[PDB]
Amino acid sequence: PDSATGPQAGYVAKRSLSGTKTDASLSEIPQSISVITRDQMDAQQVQSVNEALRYTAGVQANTTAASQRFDTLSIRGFDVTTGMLRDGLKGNTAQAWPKVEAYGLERIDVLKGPASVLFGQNSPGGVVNQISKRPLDKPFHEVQIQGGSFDRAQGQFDFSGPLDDEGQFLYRLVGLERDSGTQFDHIKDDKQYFAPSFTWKPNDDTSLTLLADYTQDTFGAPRVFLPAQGTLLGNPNGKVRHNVFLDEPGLDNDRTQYSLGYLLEHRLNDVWSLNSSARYGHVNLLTNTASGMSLAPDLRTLNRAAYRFRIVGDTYSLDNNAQARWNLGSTQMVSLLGIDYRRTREDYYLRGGSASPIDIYNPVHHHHGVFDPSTPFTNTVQRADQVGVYAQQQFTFDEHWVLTVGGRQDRSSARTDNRMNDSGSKQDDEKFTYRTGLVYLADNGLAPYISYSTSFDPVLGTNFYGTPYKPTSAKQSEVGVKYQPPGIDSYITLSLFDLTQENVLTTDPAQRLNKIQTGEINVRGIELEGKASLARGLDLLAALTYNDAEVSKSNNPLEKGKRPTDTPEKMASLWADYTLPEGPLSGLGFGAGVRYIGSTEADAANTQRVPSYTLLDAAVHYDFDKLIPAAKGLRLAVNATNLTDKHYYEGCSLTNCSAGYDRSVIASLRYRW
Repeated sequence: PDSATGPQAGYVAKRSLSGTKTDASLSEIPQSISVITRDQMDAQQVQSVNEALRYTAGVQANTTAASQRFDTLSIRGFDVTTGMLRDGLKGNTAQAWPKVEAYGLERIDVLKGPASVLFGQNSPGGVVNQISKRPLDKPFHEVQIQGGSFDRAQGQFDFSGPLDDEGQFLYRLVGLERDSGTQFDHIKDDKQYFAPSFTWKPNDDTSLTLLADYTQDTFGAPRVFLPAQGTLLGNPNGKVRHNVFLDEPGLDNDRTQYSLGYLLEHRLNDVWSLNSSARYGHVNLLTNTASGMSLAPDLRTLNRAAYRFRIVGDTYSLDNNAQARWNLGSTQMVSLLGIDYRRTREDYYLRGGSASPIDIYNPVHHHHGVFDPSTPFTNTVQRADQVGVYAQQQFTFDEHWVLTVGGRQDRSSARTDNRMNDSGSKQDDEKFTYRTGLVYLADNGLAPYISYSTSFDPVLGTNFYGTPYKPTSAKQSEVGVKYQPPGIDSYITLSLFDLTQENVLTTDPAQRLNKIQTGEINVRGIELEGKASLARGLDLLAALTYNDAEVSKSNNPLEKGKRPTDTPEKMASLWADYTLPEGPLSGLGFGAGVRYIGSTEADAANTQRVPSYTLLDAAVHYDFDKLIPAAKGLRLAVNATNLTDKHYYEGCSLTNCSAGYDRSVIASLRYRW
């Protein structure tokens, strides 16, 4: 076997624990599941989780250029920031979200559709499962340095191997530091990251891995205001520089985070296995901003305001399970029972004040100008206790049919108290979730599945007549066929699905200051997606996505509601990398990819379209080895995003647009021994 976790060459992963909480071939999994191999992440020099999801079907990379604080992305229509996982553990509070330095990962698993079945509360979208780099059993050493666009300068390392002669002791030090500017003025893109790790494996029964890390980054403010009137729409004052800086320079916009955790598997015999994961995770986010409120009557002056807010959150996440592999018939059984705590605390506060308005065309900033961010606003400490019990059984009937069944009970509780006025408030929810799925594994490699699963996310806080909101729910059907070609290293997935979210907060007609749970979002789509690492070291990928989205202000099947904002009908993408294997220029390589994103709708009402766009990507790269043999192990790699520098809008409201990624270059020198 290949590992469901450990490293691998090629673009084509063959198995994952993400879809099933057990070691499973991709065809065995009754959902639709994607694995982004490390290698691919490198042949594209990707630099952030969100950026590496750009070539995945039914997944869309909504984090904007100007504000890079989070890996904000969307699976099958829904934002999945409550769907993020590191090593199968959530590490996120209501407001405290974490950002994982993509260098630190060994692969990304993406499970499309509702998965509360295994992971508890979650967005309808799916789970992004960020699998950490873990201590390797044979030495491996990598240093690389890079430069590139916007005065970029970055250094990093990755060291592994045994400490002893058995491989009873294994380490891994990983580190990266970066000083970069970004296509905009006075916006930095800085990181520092270090992650020690350690695997003690006495024998083959017990295997315990230790996982620490500290990540300190800087980025720009959030809610970058660029007006529509001037970009997408007309403005009588003329077009606006798509990349204008309209906040104030030199304000604190950063965050520390760190975590320590362990992963322990342990065999008991031939049938029983116990499993435990848990991690402490801190996140200390700070933002100072002078963000744009609105454009004054003259369509030229931006009124603004001062804000400071520190969000601090601490996570204790813990997941224990036990697994059994027997046979009653000549029919292989796989059983699974588990428990799943989380406890969180989040320490919030917001402070407001005034901000000199600034001009859209002639921006001007200066200090000794007004910025006073001290009026208390909100101020919180919010504790949660989450617990799930889950189980699931898989049946493999005489080596061909995989039937998969499972469910989860969940308790979610959330004690929020106002330091502003010395009141407490408490919310308490429960839901059963579940999944049914059948797969037939044909001999010719084809493998059709059907399945149904549910999902739920709480809605925190109290409505208007002072009653707590209800959790949102999601149900999904999927037919789909996955494929393994005769004997080539390749994987194609075709999936068709209908996915629906219920109790979506709509604005109440009776009381214009109230939200009622009347709303449906419905999304039916197709996702064709394939990867191959071919015969002679050419790699490949394609991902197509058609999505029918329909917002339903309230259940009425003679409606025909509208598309939601910023959601594409089509998104396709392609990529090939290629290293020359012999002959004169042995070691020289090229890489190209085309990414496509379709029209969106600006306004809830669907009267205003936001331009489609296609972007090209490129790479040359050279391994010295043949040329200077004494420099064996060295690598020059140059990569371009948006090669042709199309200046596009990421998304538009009717108020404002988002500046798309202008052409960016990363060049690097990498050395290995």
